[PDB]
Amino acid sequence: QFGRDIADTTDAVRDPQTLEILDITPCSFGGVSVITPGTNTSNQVAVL
Amino acid sequence: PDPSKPSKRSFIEDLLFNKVTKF
Ligand SMILES: *[C@@H]1O[C@H](CO)[C@@H](O)[C@H](O)[C@H]1NC(C)=O
Ligand SMILES: *[C@@H]1O[C@H](CO)[C@@H](O)[C@H](O)[C@H]1NC(C)=O
Repeated sequence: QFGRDIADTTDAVRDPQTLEILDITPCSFGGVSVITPGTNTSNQVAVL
Repeated sequence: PDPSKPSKRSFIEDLLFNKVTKF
């Protein structure tokens, strides 16, 4: 009924009403970095 | 360096790169 990944998290599931398999891919994420000249020069920043 | 490659590496360097290999 359920599949699992190395972390024991759910990898895929079988839909309980219609028996098809759905992959579960966690929603996009990532670190956010701010690129900035010192604030003694400018308050403009770029975001990575 | 070998000018014919997509990355100008030498013959020997290519050999080295071909030997060393969530949510
Ligand atoms: C869910 O409903 C459908 C009809 O739309 C039926 O064919 C199916 O067997 C039902 N699933 C379960 C698990 O009862
Ligand atoms: C930084 O800003 C101060 C004003 O608060 C100014 O006196 C100082 O000379 C500035 N230094 C540089 C390196 O821009």
